[PDB]
Amino acid sequence: MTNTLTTDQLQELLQIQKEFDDRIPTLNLGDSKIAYVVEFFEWFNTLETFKNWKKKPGKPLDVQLDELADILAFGLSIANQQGFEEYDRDLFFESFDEEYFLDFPYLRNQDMIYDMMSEFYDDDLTSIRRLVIVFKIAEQLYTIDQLIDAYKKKMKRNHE
Amino acid sequence: MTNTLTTDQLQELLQIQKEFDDRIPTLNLGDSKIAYVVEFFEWFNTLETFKNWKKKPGKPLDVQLDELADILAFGLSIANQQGFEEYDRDLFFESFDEEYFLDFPYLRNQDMIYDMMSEFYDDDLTSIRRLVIVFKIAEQLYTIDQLIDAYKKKMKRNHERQDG
Ligand SMILES: O=c1ccn([C@H]2C[C@H](O)[C@@H](COP(=O)(O)NP(=O)(O)OP(=O)(O)O)O2)c(=O)[nH]1
Ligand SMILES: O=c1ccn([C@H]2C[C@H](O)[C@@H](COP(=O)(O)NP(=O)(O)OP(=O)(O)O)O2)c(=O)[nH]1
Ligand SMILES: [Mg+2]
Ligand SMILES: [Mg+2]
Ligand SMILES: [Mg+2]
Ligand SMILES: [Mg+2]
Repeated sequence: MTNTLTTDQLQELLQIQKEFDDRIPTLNLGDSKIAYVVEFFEWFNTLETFKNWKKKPGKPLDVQLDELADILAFGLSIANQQGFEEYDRDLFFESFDEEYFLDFPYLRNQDMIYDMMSEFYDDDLTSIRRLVIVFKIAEQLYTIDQLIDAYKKKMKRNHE
Repeated sequence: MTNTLTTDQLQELLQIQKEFDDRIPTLNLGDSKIAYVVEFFEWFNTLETFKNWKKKPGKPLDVQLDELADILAFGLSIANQQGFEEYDRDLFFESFDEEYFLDFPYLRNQDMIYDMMSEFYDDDLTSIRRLVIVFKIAEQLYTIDQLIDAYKKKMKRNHERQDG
């Protein structure tokens, strides 16, 4: 069952993020939104689907998951900063369950980056959507469990 | 060594890039365009204008210039792959000379990244424009000379990659 997300897991992740962000008095929503986008590209660079010049493209899994965990962190951070109640959690699991286009072949296509950019400059981009994106990448390319594991490791390192 | 770019310097850069890209039989325009965008973000990440949580934000200058050089390389690559004649060179220097918005305060504002993204998703984005962007960053935040220096170093290293 290593590739499903429960409401308890999501709430624990939000709490872990909140306790870290509590240490950062400059915490700023505009910056965290920019940070999400930059981390997304850092992650996309580890995937290397556009790097036709590599003999063996793709950085190591742990490196890919570490970068994916940085996206989650800002996604969780934006969620907490905006306020993320039960109704928001409900809508997240409904959006996740109803997402049919963010699958493996789509996410492996280097051109997906343009679609993502379009969503990233849209000022209506929601905190729910940002989380759906990162969790669907985890579900389809990795597992949710591996993302959560990598996130917990990274957050411990971030605390030091 | 003047923070200016001449037509001879630009033509040398294009020739350096062509000779490297000649070694890459999978050379692909869509991939190079994607690569330009990715390297732009790798470079923006070294600037750290959005990273309010850092005691001392901004990676070292050599790191920042190295990443800036990777953008130049794909910009030069896209130029050569599309064809870059005299008329293209003429129009580049006119665009560069006529660019008044891409200055230091604008480029230091984290929010510029959204403007850049909009330009990057536009399929009408030109090879000239991509070069204007990277050379204005060099001019305003660094010097053109430092970019060229960093690009030449990086291309030597890149030749050694394909060597082994
Ligand atoms: O407000 C914040 C800021 C940072 N962080 C954490 C999340 C993420 O794991 C990490 C990202 O911070 P940096 O971008 O500064 N370090 P990174 O490991 O990404 O290296 P680089 O900056 O070289 O890409 O810090 C937060 O959780 N909240
Ligand atoms: O067609 C090409 C391919 C690569 N290059 C050069 C430009 C740039 O300096 C470098 C980019 O390739 P990589 O992304 O593999 N090197 P980097 O260490 O920057 O990548 P990463 O940080 O993702 O490991 O190789 C070209 O000039 N033309
Ligand atoms: Mg980072
Ligand atoms: Mg990162
Ligand atoms: Mg790179
Ligand atoms: Mg690079």
